[PDB]
Amino acid sequence: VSTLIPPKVVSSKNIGSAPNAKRIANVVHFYKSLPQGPAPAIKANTRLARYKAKYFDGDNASGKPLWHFALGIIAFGYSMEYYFH
Amino acid sequence: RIDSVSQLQNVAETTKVLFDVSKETVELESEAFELKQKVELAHEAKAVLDSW
Repeated sequence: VSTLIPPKVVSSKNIGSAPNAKRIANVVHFYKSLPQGPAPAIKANTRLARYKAKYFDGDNASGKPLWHFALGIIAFGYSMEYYFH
Repeated sequence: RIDSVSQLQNVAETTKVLFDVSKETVELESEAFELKQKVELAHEAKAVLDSW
């Protein structure tokens, strides 16, 4: 009966659809992400932290300090042998 | 989603012309309607003088 008008009804359409929820998720997801590996805190020491940073990161990740811990029990219990028997 | 929104870049600037020129080309023909009145009148006049 007249010139009907759905070319411009986008302004209040852009809430209900599914990429709108993904869009408002990931524009929030992107800003607080640190850019290029920044603030990783690669240097730390608390009298036991260099042990962790040298041994217990994902780079080395070897169980040989447990060996040393086992050696520590060889340092401990055998000396407890010297304290008991 | 960037591509889907960028499909709607220059729609409004062109559809504000579409709306207006479309309804004008609909509704600027009542002149032709009132011309049709005169056309059918002269049609009847030619028909009856053909009868005479």
